[PDB]
Amino acid sequence: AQKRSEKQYNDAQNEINKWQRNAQLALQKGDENLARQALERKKTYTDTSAAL
Amino acid sequence: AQKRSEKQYNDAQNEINKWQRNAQLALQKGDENLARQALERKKTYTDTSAAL
Amino acid sequence: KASLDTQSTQVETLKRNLIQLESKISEAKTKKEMLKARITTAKAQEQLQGM
Amino acid sequence: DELAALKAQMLP
Amino acid sequence: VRGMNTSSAMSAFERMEEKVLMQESRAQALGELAGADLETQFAQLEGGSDVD
Repeated sequence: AQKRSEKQYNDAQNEINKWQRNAQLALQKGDENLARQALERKKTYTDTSAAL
Repeated sequence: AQKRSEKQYNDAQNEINKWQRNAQLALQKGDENLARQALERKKTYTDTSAAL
Repeated sequence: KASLDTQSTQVETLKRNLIQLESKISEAKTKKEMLKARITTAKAQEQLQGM
Repeated sequence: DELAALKAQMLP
Repeated sequence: VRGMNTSSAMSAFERMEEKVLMQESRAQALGELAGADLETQFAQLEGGSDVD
C-alpha cells in the first residue's frame, strides 16, 4: 500500500512536471488562458503530495 | 534423541563457523553492516549450545 | 451537391473518429499483453518465495 | 560493543 | 476519453488496480528476503568475483 502511495506521489510529481511544461509552452505561445489552468493544478497537487 | 541433539549441537557449531566466515569476509569487504549480523547470531547460538 | 458535401464531411469526421478509435483499441490490446506479462512474473515470484 | 570489536579487527 | 465509469473503462481501471497491487505485494515479499544478511553477503562476494 505504501509503495502504491509512493508511486502515486511519484506520479503526482510527474504530473506536475507535465503541467509545468504546458505552462512553459503557454508562455512561448503567448496565450494567457493556457497558463492559468496549469497554475491551479500545481497548487492542489502539491498539497496532496504533502498530505501523502 | 540424544544423537539428534548431538547432531543439532554439531550443526550449531558448524553454523557458527559459517557465520564466522561471513564476519571475516565482512572485515575484508570493509562493510560494517555485514559484520553486525554475524555477531548477534553467534551469541544466541552459543547460549543454545550450552543449554543443549 | 450540398447534401453530398454534408455527407462527405460527416464521413470524413467519422473516418477520423474511427482511426482514433482504431488506435485506442490497439493500444489497449498492447496494454493487455503487458498486463498479462506482469501477472506471469508475479506467479513466478510466489513459487520462489516459498522455497 | 560489537561494532567497536569489529573496528579493532578491521585495523589489523 | 472521459475516463468515466463505462463498460470498457470500468474494466480497465479494475484490471489496472489488480496488477499494481500484485506487483506491490510481490515486492513486499521480495523485500523481506532482501532484508536478510545472507542474501546481501552473496552479492558482495559476487561483485568482487565479477571484477576479477
